Amino acid sequence: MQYKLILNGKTLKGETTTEAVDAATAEKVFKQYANDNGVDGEWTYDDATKTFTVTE
Repeated sequence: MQYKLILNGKTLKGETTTEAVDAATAEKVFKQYANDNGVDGEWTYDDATKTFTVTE
């Protein structure tokens, strides 16, 4: 139920950790992380790893 947020890019790197009931809940807030951190990259979603990460 725990998901991790990783931020990469050229000069933009960051790591995050959050806990929720499900990814559906984390997904909405997670997207805010990128938006909150004007991050523009590629997003991936794994059901087995229920983890969200953004790579530019």
